[PDB]
Amino acid sequence: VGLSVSRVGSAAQFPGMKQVAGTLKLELAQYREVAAFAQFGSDLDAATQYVLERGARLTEMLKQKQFAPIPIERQTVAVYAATKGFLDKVRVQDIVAAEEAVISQVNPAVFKILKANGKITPALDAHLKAELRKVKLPGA
Amino acid sequence: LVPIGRGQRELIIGDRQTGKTAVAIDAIIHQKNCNEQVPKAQRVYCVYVAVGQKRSTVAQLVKLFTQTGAMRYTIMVSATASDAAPLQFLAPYSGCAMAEYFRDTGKHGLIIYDDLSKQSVAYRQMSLLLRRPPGREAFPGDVFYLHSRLLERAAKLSKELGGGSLTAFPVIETQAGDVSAYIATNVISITDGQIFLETELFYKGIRPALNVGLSVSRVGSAAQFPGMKQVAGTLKLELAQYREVAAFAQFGSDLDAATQYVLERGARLTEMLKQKQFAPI
Amino acid sequence: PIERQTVAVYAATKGFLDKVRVQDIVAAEEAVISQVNPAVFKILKANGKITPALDAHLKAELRKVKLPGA
Amino acid sequence: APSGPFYRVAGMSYLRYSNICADLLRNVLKEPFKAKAQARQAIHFRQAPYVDGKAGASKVYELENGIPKTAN
Amino acid sequence: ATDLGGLQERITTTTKGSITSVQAVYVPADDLTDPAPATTFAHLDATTVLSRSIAELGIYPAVDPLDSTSRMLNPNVIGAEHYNVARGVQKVLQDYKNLQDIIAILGMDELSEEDKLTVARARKIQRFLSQPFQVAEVFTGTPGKYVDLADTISGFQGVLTGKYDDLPEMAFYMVGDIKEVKEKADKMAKDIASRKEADNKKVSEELK
Amino acid sequence: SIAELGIYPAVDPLDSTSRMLNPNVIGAEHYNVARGVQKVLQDYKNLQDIIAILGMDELSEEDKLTVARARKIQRFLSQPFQVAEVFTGTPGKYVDLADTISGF
Amino acid sequence: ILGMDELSEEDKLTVARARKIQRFLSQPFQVAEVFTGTPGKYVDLADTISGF
Amino acid sequence: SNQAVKQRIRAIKNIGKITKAMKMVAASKMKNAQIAVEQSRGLVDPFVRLFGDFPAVNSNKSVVVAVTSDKGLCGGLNSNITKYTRATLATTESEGKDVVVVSIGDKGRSQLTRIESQRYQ
Amino acid sequence: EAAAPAGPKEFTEVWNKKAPSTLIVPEFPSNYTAVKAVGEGQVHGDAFPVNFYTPHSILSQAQKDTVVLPGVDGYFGVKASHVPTIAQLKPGVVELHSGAESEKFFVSGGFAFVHPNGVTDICVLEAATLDQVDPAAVKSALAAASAAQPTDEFEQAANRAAIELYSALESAVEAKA
Amino acid sequence: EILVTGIKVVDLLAPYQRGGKIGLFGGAGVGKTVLIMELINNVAKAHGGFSV
Ligand SMILES: Nc1ncnc2c1ncn2[C@@H]1O[C@H](COP(=O)(O)OP(=O)(O)OP(=O)(O)O)[C@@H](O)[C@H]1O
Ligand SMILES: Nc1ncnc2c1ncn2[C@@H]1O[C@H](COP(=O)(O)OP(=O)(O)O)[C@@H](O)[C@H]1O
Ligand SMILES: [Mg+2]
Ligand SMILES: [Mg+2]
Repeated sequence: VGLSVSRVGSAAQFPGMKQVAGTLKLELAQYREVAAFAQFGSDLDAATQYVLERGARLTEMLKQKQFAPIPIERQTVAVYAATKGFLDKVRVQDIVAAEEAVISQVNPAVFKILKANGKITPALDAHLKAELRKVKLPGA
Repeated sequence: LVPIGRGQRELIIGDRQTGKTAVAIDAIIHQKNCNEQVPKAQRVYCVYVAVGQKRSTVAQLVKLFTQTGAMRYTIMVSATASDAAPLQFLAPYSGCAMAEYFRDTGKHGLIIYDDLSKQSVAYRQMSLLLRRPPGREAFPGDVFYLHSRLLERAAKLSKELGGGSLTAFPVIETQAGDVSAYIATNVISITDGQIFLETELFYKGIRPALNVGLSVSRVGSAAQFPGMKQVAGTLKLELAQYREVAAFAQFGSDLDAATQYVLERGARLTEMLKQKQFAPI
Repeated sequence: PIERQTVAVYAATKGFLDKVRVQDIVAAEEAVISQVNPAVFKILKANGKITPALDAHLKAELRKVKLPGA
Repeated sequence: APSGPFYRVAGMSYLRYSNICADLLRNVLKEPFKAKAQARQAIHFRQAPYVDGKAGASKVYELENGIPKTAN
Repeated sequence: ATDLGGLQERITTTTKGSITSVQAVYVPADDLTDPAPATTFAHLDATTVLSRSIAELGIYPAVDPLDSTSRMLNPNVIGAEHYNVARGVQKVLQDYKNLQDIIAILGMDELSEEDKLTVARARKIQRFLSQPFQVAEVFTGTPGKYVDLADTISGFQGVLTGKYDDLPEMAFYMVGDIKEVKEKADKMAKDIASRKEADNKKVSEELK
Repeated sequence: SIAELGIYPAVDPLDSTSRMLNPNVIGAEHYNVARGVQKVLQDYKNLQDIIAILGMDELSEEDKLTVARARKIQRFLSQPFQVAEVFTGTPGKYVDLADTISGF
Repeated sequence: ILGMDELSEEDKLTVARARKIQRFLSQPFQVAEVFTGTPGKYVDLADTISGF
Repeated sequence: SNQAVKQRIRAIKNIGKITKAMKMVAASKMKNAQIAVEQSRGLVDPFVRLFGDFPAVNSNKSVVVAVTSDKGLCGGLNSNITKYTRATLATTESEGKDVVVVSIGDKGRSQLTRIESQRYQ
Repeated sequence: EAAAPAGPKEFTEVWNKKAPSTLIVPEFPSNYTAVKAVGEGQVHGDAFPVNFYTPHSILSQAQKDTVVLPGVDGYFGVKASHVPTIAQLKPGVVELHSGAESEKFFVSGGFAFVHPNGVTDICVLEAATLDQVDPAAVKSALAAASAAQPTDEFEQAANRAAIELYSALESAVEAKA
Repeated sequence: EILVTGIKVVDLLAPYQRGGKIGLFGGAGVGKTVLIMELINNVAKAHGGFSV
């Protein structure tokens, strides 16, 4: 991400993705600094460890398998579940399963209104705050 | 560490003033030391090919081989620096043709092409003046074929063809340790082993400066002395342990008594392998 | 000019520009060049050498300088 | 053999007696405070007498409940 | 190579006379793998490689002791103790060169005791290999020093075994032999004990 | 560098690829074991810059485990060759696929 | 690494001065007033020399 | 050749972040430990207020404890108090007293046995 | 009687004749203390300075007018110009009064010095304030204490130190406001 | 046979041969003309034969 650029993408993407991808790019930017810094986790600050845990959560969120492209409305709610709360309990090894738990467990009625309205309206923001809580995360 | 068999091609590669000629001259002198103790079909007749050197160096070597006694088994082919570039191009092939008498008739040869890189330089000169188009480092295209057809004549012949052998010791000089050069990678891809000599170990008192890590032998222990095989494997593994423990030895405050054990044992073996020149054991 | 350069180096190397703050020497040496009598410049440029009279008179006139701040 | 208080005649130094009393006070604290007072109780070091300047036997300490109440 | 060889092969000692040839060899852009210096290297008995990194350290003549070689450095030619002290100086200097990156990064205070002993002895023999030249006294002012061979062999054997650990590093800088380092250390420890009262002026109010 | 450690065959595990490394063709357990081996070896490669300066005393036993696991894996990827019996005195070993899957 | 409140009082004065200089180097642009709304202002040279 | 410096740049560029991470780790540890030092500094006052402070006593048996570090990237700390120890072991010893040398920290047991091999215990 | 008048100043010259001059003289722990014992003053009337101390925390550096210390002979009370004492404190309650207000730290034991300049230095190891002790785990501790019969004198003294703290801690939570 | 030069590094680590070819490598002001002037001044006056 540090070297890949899209020099038209500033307001040339999905508006619902643009709501969350600014915070995604900013909190990954702060992870790309301290990531090479703190390989260790013996003696940390409370501030750099928060950035390192959010960045590791977003990194293991963003990967995906081959030959399976996701629709934009279904990866938007995964990035919405990762840049907001809802995922800070699975360590790193469950976020691939936690995202699939999100996509399988969230009511598929929000995908239709996200795909149709283009962005996350505040009513859909309230139902997306709500419906992401009643999923069964596999973090045991 | 890198044992050499009767019939293989062993490259002596290093920088300038590191001990390549000294290793080769010990190889020549030891043959006179052993030829007085073996029967007729076990003697080795050395051929030393001196390409591009001075006449002073070749005169110093002929004096050394006379004072040792090794001249009665050695031929000295020497196309020096004042000679024409065709003569320096042809001196390794003439020396190999002179040693192929001993190969083809059941005796054993030891051909030493000192400065095969100087042959490559003379061949590049002779080709660039013949208007042949240059390539990488202005060498011709067939400079691999040049050393390939020379070094493939070092062979261990079958029992049907007399059983004679020819052992090549080509000498390549690198520039500041850069073995990634054109002629160096050519002859490294041709020869079986490598006797790589480092300048940084040469001034650490490790003389002959054999880099034990990068020096290999693709014949290996198939042509080693047994007895030397019984202890030299232990020597190889312990020196590998001493190599990998290093870059932690700057901190002698931090004792461990398990890595310090292999450190002191490897340093014992390192000082064991040092040897004064012109006196082969 | 070269005489006003060697008078500056003689003022700074012989300890006379001691005690001066290091952001004040660029004014203090202008004070050395301006306030000192120009006869030592003319003598030093004429005979081209610090004579045993001139260093005696030169330390004497380098004592009578108003270096800024003191 | 010795003479004095009940710890000095039991072969106990004053530091061990006072640390024993401090550990017994730390043990009966409230759980917002006894968990914080668990931190100042752990002893973690190792000693080794050097009779020659190069070697010596070692004794480690990995105690969590405090100073040893039994004699060492 | 043949141009340079056909020139350089006429500069030899024959049986009827002798030519002692000293040749300066420029290296282009301070590069020794350039083909003209690298070809000149084969034609010489003695080599004296002068380094810019050593001249910028104030050491003069700026000879790289780990790159200047000779054929006379042989115990069957120059003697056993001369060869031993030369190889000991070279081993101390190579062991110091192997520590330059870890001295740069971690600092001097992180080394072992044998490491910060051999670094100190190497810094002493680095300054002690420098020498004021008799032809270089017109732009430096320090006089020149012709050292005997026995003087420098004994003077370096002393620094190798450790007879002069207490001496400062800068006492070895630009001295002739091992007497002059002691005289320089005495003169430079008078300088840290030289204090005068009232600066013995007597300049003002001379008599006529 | 893999052969410099003595590990033979010196196959660089984070440089050797295959088109057969899809999970569609070698199944899920072989694919997950291969990717897990490559993952812990990339982790050892990223931690080797710390443990070559410090020496494994600042990893708080959360990545001290993966360094020993990766060292066991790098040793276990070596194998005696039947054609290398004449170099080194060790008989060759032919390992079946289910056995190396279960071992790794 | 240490904190805001660690440094001196002249350090606090230079921090406040440079934080208000960095804002004073910002300037709204007259071409940007159609998609930002706020008008931009051409500053004269002696005006910015006096202001700084 | 041209990948030698390309890999050396990688090695020094990673050291230039390892040492900065270690600098921030040391800074956070110093921030966490300064509040414990300042709380522990008070109790030393009543004993030097009651028992005084007498370093140059004519003791017959003395025990010298040099409080050093364990890890050795401190940069001139454990070697400086070894200078103070050899300047202090050569101050009280003027009359034939018995001295025990004790060291806390691995960089003390690595350095006090260097100059003092027999009185270290 | 005073055959070696040592000190921080007297150590300096014996150091400087046998230390290298590049090494500056080490500082001494008396240089970091602003109040001593011998010099008269620092009481001024009714309110005298009390320095409550633990190894891990400083509990008071304030000025009080009475402090009630649980000495080994019994709970005594230090007023302003008290006699200089070095009083070993058995496990009990230290009360620091600055007026009508009192703070009651139950301590674990450790000395208390009243000095000839009227300063008071309480020096205990563990000093919990009274509302943060668990009043139910005292009896379950001292039942296992008094029910433990040891054989060695070491564990006997440790058990005696257990009972002498726990019985005093019973009497420290029972009838207190 | 050795050629004593009076220079410490030359006589110790790379001794010159009386009747041998000697090279002085280095580029652009490192001192290989001052070194050859010192070799002239030290060797040529204590030689006896002719110089070129
Ligand atoms: N094992 C050794 N022990 C001691 N000295 C050695 C040893 N090997 C080589 N030398 C010395 O190294 C010096 C350089 O000669 P060497 O035989 O190294 O030439 P080379 O490196 O083979 O070829 P070139 O001179 O072209 O670089 C010689 O003076 C020789 O005495
Ligand atoms: N022995 C020496 N002592 C002091 N300075 C030296 C010495 N050798 C060289 N230098 C410096 O090097 C400069 C020129 O070196 P030079 O001999 O001209 O090298 P080159 O001939 O390679 O250009 C001189 O001006 C001098 O300052
Ligand atoms: Mg050679
Ligand atoms: Mg010149």
